[PDB]
Amino acid sequence: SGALDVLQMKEEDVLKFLAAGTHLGGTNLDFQMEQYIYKRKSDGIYIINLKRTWEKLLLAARAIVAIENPADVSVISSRNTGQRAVLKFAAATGATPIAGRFTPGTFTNQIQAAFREPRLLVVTDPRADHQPLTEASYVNLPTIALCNTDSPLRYVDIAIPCNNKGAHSVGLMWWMLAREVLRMRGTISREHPWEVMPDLYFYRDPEEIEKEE
Amino acid sequence: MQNDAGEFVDLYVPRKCSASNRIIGAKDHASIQMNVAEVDKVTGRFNGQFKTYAICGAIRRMGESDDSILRLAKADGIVSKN
Amino acid sequence: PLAKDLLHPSPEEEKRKHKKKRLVQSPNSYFMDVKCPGCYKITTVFSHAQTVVLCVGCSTVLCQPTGGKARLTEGCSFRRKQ
Amino acid sequence: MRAKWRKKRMRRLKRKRRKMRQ
Amino acid sequence: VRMNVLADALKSINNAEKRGKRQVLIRPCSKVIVRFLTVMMKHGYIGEFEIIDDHRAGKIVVNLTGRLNKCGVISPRFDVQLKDLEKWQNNLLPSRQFGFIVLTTSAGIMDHEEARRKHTGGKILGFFF
Amino acid sequence: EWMPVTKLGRLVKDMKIKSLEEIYLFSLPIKESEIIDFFLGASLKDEVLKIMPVQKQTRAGQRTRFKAFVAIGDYNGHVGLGVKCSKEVATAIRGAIILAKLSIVPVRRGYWGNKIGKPHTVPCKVTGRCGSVLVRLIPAPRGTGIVSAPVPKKLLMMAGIDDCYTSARGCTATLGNFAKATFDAISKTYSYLTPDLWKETVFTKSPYQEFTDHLVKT
Amino acid sequence: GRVRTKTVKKAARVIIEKYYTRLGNDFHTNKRVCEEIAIIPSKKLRNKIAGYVTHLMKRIQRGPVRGISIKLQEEERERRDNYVPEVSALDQEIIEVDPDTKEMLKLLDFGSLSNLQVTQPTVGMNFKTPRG
Amino acid sequence: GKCRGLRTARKLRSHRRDQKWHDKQYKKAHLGTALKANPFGGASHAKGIVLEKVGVEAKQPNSAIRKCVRV
Amino acid sequence: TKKRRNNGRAKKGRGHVQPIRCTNCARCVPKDKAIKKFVIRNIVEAAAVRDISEASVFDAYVLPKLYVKLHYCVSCVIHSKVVRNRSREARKDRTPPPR
RNA sequence: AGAUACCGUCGUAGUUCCGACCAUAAACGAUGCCGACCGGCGAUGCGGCGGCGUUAUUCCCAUGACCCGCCGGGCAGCUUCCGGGAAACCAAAGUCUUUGGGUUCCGGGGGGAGUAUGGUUGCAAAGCUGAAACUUAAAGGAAUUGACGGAAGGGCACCACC
RNA sequence: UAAAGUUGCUGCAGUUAAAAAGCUCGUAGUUGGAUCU
Repeated sequence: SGALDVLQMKEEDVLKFLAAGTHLGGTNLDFQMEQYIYKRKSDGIYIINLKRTWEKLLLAARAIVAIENPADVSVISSRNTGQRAVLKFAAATGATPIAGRFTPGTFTNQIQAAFREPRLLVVTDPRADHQPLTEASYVNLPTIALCNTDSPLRYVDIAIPCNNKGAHSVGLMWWMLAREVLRMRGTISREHPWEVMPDLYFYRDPEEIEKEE
Repeated sequence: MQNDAGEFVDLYVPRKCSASNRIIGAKDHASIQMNVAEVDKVTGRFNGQFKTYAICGAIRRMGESDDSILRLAKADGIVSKN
Repeated sequence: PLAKDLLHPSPEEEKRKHKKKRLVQSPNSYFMDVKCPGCYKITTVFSHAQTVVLCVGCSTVLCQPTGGKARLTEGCSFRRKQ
Repeated sequence: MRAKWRKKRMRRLKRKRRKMRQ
Repeated sequence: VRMNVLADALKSINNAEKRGKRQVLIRPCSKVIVRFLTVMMKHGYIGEFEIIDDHRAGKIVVNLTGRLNKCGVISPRFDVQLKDLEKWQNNLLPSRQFGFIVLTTSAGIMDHEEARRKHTGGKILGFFF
Repeated sequence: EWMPVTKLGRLVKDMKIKSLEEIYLFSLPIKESEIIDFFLGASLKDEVLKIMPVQKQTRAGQRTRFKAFVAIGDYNGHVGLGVKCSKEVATAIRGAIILAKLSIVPVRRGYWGNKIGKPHTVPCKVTGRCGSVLVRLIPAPRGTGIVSAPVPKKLLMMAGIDDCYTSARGCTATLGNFAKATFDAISKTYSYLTPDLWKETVFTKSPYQEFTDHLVKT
Repeated sequence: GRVRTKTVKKAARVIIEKYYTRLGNDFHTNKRVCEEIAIIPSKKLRNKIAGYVTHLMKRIQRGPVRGISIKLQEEERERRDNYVPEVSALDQEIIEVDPDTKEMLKLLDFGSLSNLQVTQPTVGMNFKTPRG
Repeated sequence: GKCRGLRTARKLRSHRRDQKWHDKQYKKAHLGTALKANPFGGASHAKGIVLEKVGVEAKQPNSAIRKCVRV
Repeated sequence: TKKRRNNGRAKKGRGHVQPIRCTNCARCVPKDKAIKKFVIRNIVEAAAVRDISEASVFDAYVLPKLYVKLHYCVSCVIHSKVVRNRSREARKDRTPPPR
C-alpha cells in the first residue's frame, strides 16, 4: 500500500476475510511466519494479522503488475481446493494456469511438451506446490505463495499470510489478488465493487455439484 | 575496476544482493531480480515505474527472501509502517 | 531472522529472556513491604527470602522459604517497591 | 587367524620361554 | 575458560557475516576490541557500532555491512618488525590491493599500512579483508 | 541453421543480446550452445583433457563407457569445463564440448602490484574444491606465467590468466576432480567481493523484460 | 488377456485429441472413420484402435478423462464452472468472531463492525492429541 | 590440538624431535642399525670375489631365471 | 561402518544395562537391546473355546488370559520372523507395524 | 568321514560375601577437556516462574495430579543447500589454503610386532615402557555395479505342483 | 635437498582409512575475563 488511502483495506474486505476464515491459521507456526501472526487463541489456533495479509497481497499484486506480458506469470495449484480459483485468476488476469499435477522438468527440461519459461510464479500452497517452487530455484524465478502459519518459506519471495486450507479462503484470496492486479492495471475501477464475486473462485465438492444438479 | 590510468578493465560489474550486499554469481540460478510496480498516490494505478530488488539464491534457500523483500519494500515506502 | 534489532529489544522479549542473557542484566526478584493486620508496622521482605521472617510486632511467620519465591502467609498485604 | 588366538599363542610362547630361561 | 576476548569478538563477527546478519552482539567488550572495530570502521568494513554499558563489562552491537570476507585473530600476539611485515602480508592477505593486518604498536592500534607510514613494528592482533 | 528453443536463445539469435555479459549479469542459465557459438564462436579453442574408460559390472561382462573431460575457452576472460560419458569416444567428446560451452563462465582478472596496462593475474587468492582436491590460485607478478600442474595450467591459460601461482592438495591424480576444482577456483574470481565492488549496484532491465515485446511479437 | 498395448492406446488418444467431431459411439462407425483418416496397416490393429476409441467415447460422456485434452473440453468446462450462486456464501448477517480476533480487528480500526458476534472461546485447553 | 603459545617453543621443538623418530626414513638414517647392517657399509659400490653363479627364480607372476652371483 | 545411530540398542545416558536371558535360547542380551514382546493371548485356543464355554458350570465365566513377556535376542528374533531386515532408508522407521 | 565342538546328563575351580592383590575390556559415542559463535521443531527429566480450566485433601487459599506456555542445565530425537567430509554421515565430525581461542594425549604405507631385549610392577597370570634385522606394493576406508548366500519378502511355469 | 601440507611454527592428522590415555584428581609446564587519559 504505502499509506495510500486509495489502497487501504475496506470494511467489506475485512468482512470477506472474517467470513472465509482467512485470519484463522493452524496449530503449528513456522518460525519465519511469526511476523504475520497476531496472537494464538485459547485452543491453540494462530490468528493471522489481516493488515499484514493485505500488505502482502498488495505487494504481490504490484509484483504481478510489473510484468507487461500477463502470460509470463504462472499460477499453479496442485490441490483441488485451488484449481478452479487458479483457472479463474488466469482467465481474468491473463496469466498461464497449471491446475492439477505439476510435471517435474516443466521449467528445466527444454525438450518436454509442457516446457515454459515464466517470469513470475504464484502457488496456492508451498507445501503442496513444492515441486514448481524447487524448479523456481533453477531458472531465476521469483515466487509468490499463499502461506499458512506452518507453511515453509524456502524459495518463497512474497509470502501472503492467509489460511490456505479451506476452499473459501483459497478462493477468496485468489479472487482478491485478481481484483487488486486488475485495479492496479487500470481495468475495473477502485470505486464500485467488482462485478465478479468470490464464490466463482471457490471449489465445490462433487457431492455439492450433485446436490446442485 | 580501475587501473592506474583510470580506465575500467572489468568484463562486467556483477550485481549485489539487495539483502546481503554479497555478489550474485554468474551461475547462481536461484537468484531473482524482482520488480515491484509503483503506484500513483491518488489513482492507485500502475504509473509505469517499479522498484528492482535482487536476491541471491542463498537467502532464498534460507527462507529469508520473504523477510528481505518485505523489508526492502518497507524502506522504499511500498509497505505501510507496522 | 537476519534483521533482528539487538540494540532495542521489545520489553516482552527481554522479560522472556534469562536474567543474565538480557541486554543489560536485571534481576527477576523484588522487595515488598508486607503488613499484617495483627501488626502496627510494616517490614521489608525479599521476594526470594531464604529465611523464616517473623512479624516485627508479633511472633507469627511472615514468609516461608521455598525453592524459588518465598510463600507469604495468607492475610498479609504485600506491595512491591520500585 | 583370530587376533585373540594369536595373542594366546604368543602368551603360551612367552610362558614356554620363561620356562626356558629360569 | 574464555581467553582472548578479541578472538571471540572476531569469531562472532565472522560467523554473523557468513550468516548474512545485519547486526552482531559482542560480549564482553574491551579497549582492544573497540580499537580493532574502529580500525575496521575507518576502512568501511563494518560500519557504526554501539557500546552497551552494563556495570561489569561492555557489550557491542555492531551493524554489519556485507563488505567483510574474513576477520581473524592471530594468537599468540607475535611481535612483528617492519621487515617481517611483508611476509605477514603475503601469508595473511588475499591481495596486495586490499586487506589489512592490524597491529598494536606504541603509537596505538592500526593497520599495517599506517604502521609502515609511522615506521613502527608491533604485535600482530589480527587481520580483516 | 539454429532454431532457438528458449527465450534467451530467441533473444540472442534476433540480436537482442549484445554480449555474453548481459546474460551473465542476470545469472540466466544458458541451455543452448549456439548462444556461446554466437557470442564467442570465433575465438573458442577446445582441448580434451582426458578420455577415461569407466566400467559397470553386469551379468555377462563389463559395460564400458568413455568419459571425455574437455576444457574450452578463448584465451581471454572466458573458460568452461565439460564432462560427458557415452559408449563412443567421439560422441563423448562431442557431448563434452557442448557441455563445456554450456558452462563457460566469466573470468575476473586483476593486478599483482601496480596497475599499468591490462589485467594479467587473478584479483586475489581464490580456492576451488572438488572431492578432496583443493586448488588455490594466488596473484603473481607480471611475466611469471602459470606456475601450476599441467591440468590446471590448461584451464588457467584458456581463461586468459597470463600469470598465476598455484597450490594443490589432495588426490590431484584424479584429473576430473583436479579440473573441476581449478574451474571452481576460476569461477570464484567474479564472485569475490573486493573493495572496488563496494559501489551500489545500478539495476538495469533484464533481457526478458527489456525485450518482452519482441518475444511476444516474434 | 485383453489389455491394450500403448500403440493402440496412444493412437486412440491422438485420434480422439484431434478428430473429436468426426467420431461417434458405434464401433462400426469409429472403425470406418479411423481407417478413413489414418494409415492403419492392418485390419486387426484398426479394429483394436476403434474399439478403444469407442471405449474412450463411453469414458468421456461421464466426465473429462485424465489422458484426453482438447480445447473443446476446456471451453466446455469453463462454461460448466461459469456458475455463481444467488447469494454469496461469504457475506451474511452474523459472523462469529472470537475475542482475540475482535481485539485484532479493533487494532485495525475495524472492531466497530456490527456484523461481528463475539462468541465465547473454548471452555478448556484440550487441543493436543494424547502422546503415545 | 597443538599448543599455540609464545612460550611453547621448547614443547613444540621437543614434540617435533620425538615425532621425527616415527618417520621411517629419519629413523633409518639416524639410528645406525641400518648403516651397520648395510653390506656396503654406507658406500655406493663395493668390490667382491665371486663365490658361485646362482639362478634366482623370478617372482610368481613372471617366469624366468635371473643370473646372479654370490660375491 | 556404522549401521545404526543407536547401535541397535537404547543405551543413551548410561554406561551399563543389566542383561536378561533370551526366552528362546537363553542367551545373555542387554535388556535395552533385546526385542521385547508382550503377548496377551486367551488361555484356551479359538478352537477349544466352544467346548470349554459349553462345559462351563458358570454362565459368562469369561476365560482368563495369559500374559507372557518374551525377550528375544537378535538372532532368535530374526529367525522367528518377529523382526526382519529392512532397507537402509526403512531401517530408521520406528513406528510399530499396524497389525 | 572324523568332533579333541556345537546338542544332552553330571560335574571341579569359579560364580556369593569378607580382607589382600591384579589394573586389563569392542573399558565404545571406536569421537579428550575448557570457552565462544552458528538454523528450526516437537518431546522428555529436574528445578524455578506465569496462567483459562478439571480433579483430591468434605468447603477458602497453599499444595498434590492434569492442562497451556516461559526460563535454566541434562539424556536424546526429527528436520534442514549452516557448514563440513572420501563418503558413510556429523548441528558437530561446522565456524579450515578466507588455514592461529587455551591445553593434554597421540598417529606417520602394510607386515615382522606390541614381538625380542633391558628396565619397572606383581605371589603368579601378567601390566607399563618397548625395538631391530628382514620382508613387502600395496594393506586399508567409504560408496557403486554385479555375482553369490545352508537371508528375508514377493512373482511365475504341467520341461513345477495340486 | 625440493617434490613432502608423507614431521605440518607457517601447515598435517586422530568416529569408521594409523590414531583420544578406562576414568577423574593433581605439581611443574603452557594459557589466563573487564577496568586506570
